[PDB]
Amino acid sequence: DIQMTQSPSSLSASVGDRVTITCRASQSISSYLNWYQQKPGKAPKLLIYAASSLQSGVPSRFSGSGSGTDFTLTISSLQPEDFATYYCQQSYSTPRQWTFGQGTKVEIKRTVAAPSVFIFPPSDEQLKSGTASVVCLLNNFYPREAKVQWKVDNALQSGNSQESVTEQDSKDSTYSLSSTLTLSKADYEKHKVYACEVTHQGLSSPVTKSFNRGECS
Amino acid sequence: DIQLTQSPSSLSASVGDRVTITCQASQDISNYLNWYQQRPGKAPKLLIYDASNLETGVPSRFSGSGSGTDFTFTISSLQPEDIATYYCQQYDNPPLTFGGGTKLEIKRTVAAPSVFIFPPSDEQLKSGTASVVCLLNNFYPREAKVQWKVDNALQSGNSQESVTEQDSKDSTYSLSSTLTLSKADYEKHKVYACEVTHQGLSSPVTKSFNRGE
Amino acid sequence: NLCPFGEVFNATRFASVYAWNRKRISNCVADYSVLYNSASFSTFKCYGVSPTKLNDLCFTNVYADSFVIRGDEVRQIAPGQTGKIADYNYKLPDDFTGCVIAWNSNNLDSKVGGNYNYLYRLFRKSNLKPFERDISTEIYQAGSTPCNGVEGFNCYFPLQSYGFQPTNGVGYQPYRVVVLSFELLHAPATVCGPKK
Amino acid sequence: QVQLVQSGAEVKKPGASVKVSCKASGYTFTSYYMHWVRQAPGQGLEWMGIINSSGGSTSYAQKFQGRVTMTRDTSTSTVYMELSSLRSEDTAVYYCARPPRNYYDRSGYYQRAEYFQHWGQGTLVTVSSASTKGPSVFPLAPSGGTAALGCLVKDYFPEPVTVSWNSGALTSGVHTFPAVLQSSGLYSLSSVVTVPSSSLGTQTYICNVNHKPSNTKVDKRVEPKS
Amino acid sequence: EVQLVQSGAEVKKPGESLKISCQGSGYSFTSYWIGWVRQMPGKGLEWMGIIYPGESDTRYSSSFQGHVTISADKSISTAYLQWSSLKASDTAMYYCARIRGVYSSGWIGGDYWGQGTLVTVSSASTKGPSVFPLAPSSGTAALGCLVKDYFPEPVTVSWNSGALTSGVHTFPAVLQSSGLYSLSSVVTVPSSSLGTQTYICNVNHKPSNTKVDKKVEPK
Ligand SMILES: *[C@@H]1O[C@H](CO[C@@H]2O[C@@H](C)[C@@H](O)[C@@H](O)[C@@H]2O)[C@@H](O[C@@H]2O[C@H](CO)[C@@H](O[C@@H]3O[C@H](CO)[C@@H](O)[C@H](O)[C@@H]3O)[C@H](O)[C@H]2NC(C)=O)[C@H](O)[C@H]1NC(C)=O
Repeated sequence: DIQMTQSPSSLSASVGDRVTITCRASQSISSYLNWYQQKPGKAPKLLIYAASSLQSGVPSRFSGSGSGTDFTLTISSLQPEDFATYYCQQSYSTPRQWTFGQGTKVEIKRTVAAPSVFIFPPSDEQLKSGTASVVCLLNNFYPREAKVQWKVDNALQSGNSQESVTEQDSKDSTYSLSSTLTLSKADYEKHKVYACEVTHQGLSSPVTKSFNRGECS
Repeated sequence: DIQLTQSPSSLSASVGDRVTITCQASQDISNYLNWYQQRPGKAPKLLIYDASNLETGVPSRFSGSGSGTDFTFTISSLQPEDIATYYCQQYDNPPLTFGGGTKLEIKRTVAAPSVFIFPPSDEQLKSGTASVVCLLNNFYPREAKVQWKVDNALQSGNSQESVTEQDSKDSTYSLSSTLTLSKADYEKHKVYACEVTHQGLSSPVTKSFNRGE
Repeated sequence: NLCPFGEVFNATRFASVYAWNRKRISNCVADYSVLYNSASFSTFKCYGVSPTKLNDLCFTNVYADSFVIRGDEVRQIAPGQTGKIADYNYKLPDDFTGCVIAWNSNNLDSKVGGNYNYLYRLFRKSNLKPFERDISTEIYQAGSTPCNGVEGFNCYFPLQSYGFQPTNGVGYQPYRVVVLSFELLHAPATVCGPKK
Repeated sequence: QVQLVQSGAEVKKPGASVKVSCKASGYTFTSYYMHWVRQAPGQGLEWMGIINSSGGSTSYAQKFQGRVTMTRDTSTSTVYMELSSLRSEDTAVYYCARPPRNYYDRSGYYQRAEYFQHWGQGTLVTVSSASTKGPSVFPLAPSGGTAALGCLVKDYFPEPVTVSWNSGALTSGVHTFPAVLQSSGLYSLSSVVTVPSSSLGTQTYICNVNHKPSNTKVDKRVEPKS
Repeated sequence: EVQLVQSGAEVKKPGESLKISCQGSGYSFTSYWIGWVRQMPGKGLEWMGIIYPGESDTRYSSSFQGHVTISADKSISTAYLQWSSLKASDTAMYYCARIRGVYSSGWIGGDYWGQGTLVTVSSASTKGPSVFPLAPSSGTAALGCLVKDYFPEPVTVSWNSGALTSGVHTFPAVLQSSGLYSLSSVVTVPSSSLGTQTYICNVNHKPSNTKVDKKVEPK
């Protein structure tokens, strides 16, 4: 019944920048406003309560301000480990009505870094099972956008691979990515050359890693 | 000084009715306005203070409102015990002043009087004066007529009446009429009678005694 | 070292008024400006002292009594008052020197369906003396027949629950109350304002 | 348990002075102000002034300035009001009245709380040239129904008399009438009570009459005439 | 140090009951409100309700009242969240959180949080993963383990029983068109180390009580 809304929806900022995030309540909540930080795969962490009081152990670069319907979280001197989603939450009402904002995603901007590329054949153990997974790894790159193409005997693959991307690294702000090509064992044994071709802002031209089935790779 | 104009001067309402009384201040007095209830022969009793706050123990049918110059006191459902004169009082600035009062009366059903007559006592007769008393008990409405007769002659000029205020339980009145005669005149006549007329009686009621019987 | 008023005013749990809490405040510097500069209070009444002069005054000890009552009972927390709260739960003396401070706590202490954890004493054989506390739960003998520890006709459990629901009218909503007593004895002062 | 008990009615001549007392009990006397309010017969309420029970300082309504003095005695918890140069307009019931304590608000401003939570019973002062006269008390004798009996309290001055029945044990059915002023200039009243006629041969009925101006206390047994 | 420790991931069929728990340590359990927050996959946060242990006072968020029961057992400092009849709509991460307290006329947020309990409601059968080597080829070399075909989430992966953390990337799991999850965990290491250093990935899928170690050797 008290709606909490946050702005912006996401932002990217360099190490040492100042991050400014705002939160609005649909009616006055006085000072009863909390800010949380949630890092990928972790529980929320309380940063600020009572709109401007710092929770114990939280670094002094985090500060909050505002009152009534409008509040601001400021992160001075942004650090690489500060990437997270930040949430506001009003605690003015009864617990029955406590509400959160929808979160603001903070990403760290850094210089372009090209991926290192690795290709992995299916293991003999998996081949026993009737399926072959071929894995291509792009390691420690920035920015997140990357194009990975699978070629099998120089024919482009479509619809038989899936990607996963890590969250931004805590110290150097890079990403890693895996692409996994799934083939039947019969189709895998039908072809010779397996290649993944990577294009990325940090590379002058695409990088291709490949192996030949049945050869030392 | 601050003048408080209280209205109405009196009103009559039925048990269970809503009663509304007002107080207007001659200047802005914020909410510094109290309401008292004064029952007959008692000190005033505080019911509402600072315009709208009930004093301890006051029934929730009482309330007050207003701020500035126009104040209201309400009884949501009038009860027999609420018969009284009500007063407002300001304390925004001295001298503290009071409104002129509002007398609250209860309309109820007709009740005929019960009539009793009392001869003079032997102790009084020793004194040369004889008082004969006629009591009209627990009647409504207030209007009643008492006529004294001595040996059937109608009396005038030798009697006085007193009427109670409305009773706080049954909302009725009572009345006493006292006939005063010299002992000599009292002893010269035999039959003493008080004849009562009232809205609840279809015929006059007479109570009488014979001296010395 | 500052007197710990926050531990009283910002306590998570307040006492039921019949079991009102007292905290003794001693040997500390009291900054009362955290109170009298606050807009958070609905009642703030000081007897025998002006709160804006407190930061320049010294007392032997300060006591902070606290509890919850309904809004229409805050008026009973004053010298000379009567009612179930003043008579049977918490009684100030006529010569009280101190402040009575209260604030609406509807969003802390009421809930849909009712919060019944706050109690008050409804019956007692005699009125409390000033600053007396009665936490007994003996059955109240309201008549001639002894109760022998069992409830029934004219034999009542003496405590009743408030039922705080947030849609209550404000007179029936919960108020947190703090009473500050400023004690002056023929003894050294231990609680002084910052200006003293 | 707050009680304010005032002195008895008095008659005083025009030009004389009167002093009324208000004895306080059941609370710390010096913690509270006391006020005086008067009421002329059949009229409204009039504030006279205020006294500090601890230090004795006063403030009077302008119309009484120079005629009224209020004083207090702390060792007897008593407040007094003296009114001098009496005139007929001063005939009135005088009340003492106690408000709660004043206080300071959060901003440091003194706030008065002048609503009268406790009242004395009142003291009727009659300004008159006439003499004090005590009443005589005569029985009004009763003659499974309802019976009426009473007491006639005749020829007294000034008002008031009080009448109780069986020392206050009997209150139901009692009517004590307003006094009437007779041609003589003396007052008279009756008090009556209705009781079960079946009680007349068993319960005793006694009216207790007090006229404090004349120090008259009378207990009159009221029996069926025989 | 204040710590809240929650019970392990759960998988349940629709209509089954479920009770998860959260144990507080390092503070007076009866002195703080504690409660439960839901976070649905890829969504934000929602309070479900709170309880004050040992004082008979549970407060539910308006959309959760009647659908869950929150309780506590102060003698073991443990708070609970319970469903009588789960729906696939209840699949979420659940966090317990200590409420710091109150001030003036309102509340403070949660100052300490549990690590979260993943609850999966599904009719699908539980299945433990297969683990396959991602062998280093031939400066820097890369090797890893493919953890394929399990349900439900989660699996955890360590290297050399926790001793190797630098250079490790364990990817978020992917849902295959099969309905089964897969993930990979990779590590970059100096090429000169491949003859001599030992690399073992340790895989745990508690929902199936599956523990697998895989020694990853040059191909
Ligand atoms: C009860 O708690 C509130 C909230 O304070 C915060 O939460 C507590 C649980 C503790 O963790 C505190 O450390 C934390 O601050 C206290 O309210 C705060 O009071 C201070 C002092 O009056 C306020 O500071 C003032 O602000 C004005 C305007 O900026 C300045 O002019 C003053 O010089 C002073 O800095 C502060 O704004 C206020 N905070 C809020 C959110 O209201 C409160 O004092 C405390 N009660 C008691 C009796 O201690």
